[PDB]
Amino acid sequence: RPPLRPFSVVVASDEKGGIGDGGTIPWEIPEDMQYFRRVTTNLRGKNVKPSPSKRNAVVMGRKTWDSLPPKFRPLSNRLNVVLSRSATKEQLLAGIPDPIKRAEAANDVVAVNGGLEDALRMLVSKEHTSSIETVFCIGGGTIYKQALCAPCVNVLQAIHRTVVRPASNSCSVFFDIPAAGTKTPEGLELVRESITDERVSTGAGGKKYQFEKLVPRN
Ligand SMILES: NC(=O)C1=CN([C@@H]2O[C@H](COP(=O)(O)OP(=O)(O)OC[C@H]3O[C@@H](n4cnc5c(N)ncnc54)[C@H](OP(=O)(O)O)[C@@H]3O)[C@@H](O)[C@H]2O)C=CC1
Ligand SMILES: CC1(C)N=C(N)N=C(N)N1OCCCOc1cc(Cl)c(Cl)cc1Cl
Repeated sequence: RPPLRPFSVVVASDEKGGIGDGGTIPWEIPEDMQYFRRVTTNLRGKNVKPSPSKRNAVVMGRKTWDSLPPKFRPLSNRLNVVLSRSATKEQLLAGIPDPIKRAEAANDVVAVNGGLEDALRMLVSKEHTSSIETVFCIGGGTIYKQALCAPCVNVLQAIHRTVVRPASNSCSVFFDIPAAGTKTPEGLELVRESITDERVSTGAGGKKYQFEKLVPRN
């Protein structure tokens, strides 16, 4: 069976696993926004600037793409891989209000009529193996779930999770991660590799957050 491209998950969720209200993210944590940008944009080695020749790819569901404000659509300096059963590349670009930016964005957007697995099969192509350094799954609910299920979970390299507290009173969409010291029936157990001390966001509500990195146990 054609092998799947390895990948990492980047997500922000509260203790109840909440990640959103169905349409957007309920909290304002600029520190996470900035960290997310750096983590998904940065290329390894010294002074390697992202370009179509080599850059990371961010895989997201169509609803997550729609959730991106104009200033973040597409996510610059990264290949935007959008999963949709109906929306084509042109249709995804059609929603970008600035016509010149929309023209410039054509080079950074690819539509996949399939789920995460389909995206990973595609990112394994010799073209992408060279031009795409790291693949980051960035949501939302439907995509995160596929990430922790076979066969995708078998090539999951790490989870960069921003833990948010206190729990949101607006979350209806979740990301179910197995608790520490627990192994899912499917066979996945995560181990903390690192975690920052809790900090208070300068954002509205002053949410308390931590940047945690988890990896599958082997
Ligand atoms: N806290 C966090 O870190 C993050 C939170 N979010 C939030 O989560 C919510 C969105 O999550 P969610 O509702 O799950 O939507 P998703 O972002 O997961 O997108 C789901 C959509 O993607 C496409 N899709 C999913 N699986 C397949 C498949 N197998 N084949 C083809 N297309 C597929 C389909 O779009 P189509 O309808 O076009 O067919 C589907 O409706 C929002 O509240 C958002 O703000 C999003 C990212 C990160
Ligand atoms: C949650 C966020 C950023 N943080 C971490 N750690 N991990 C993620 N996967 N993230 O979401 C990526 C896709 C949605 O991005 C946005 C959504 C909104 Cl609503 C706005 Cl205003 C700006 C951006 Cl870039």
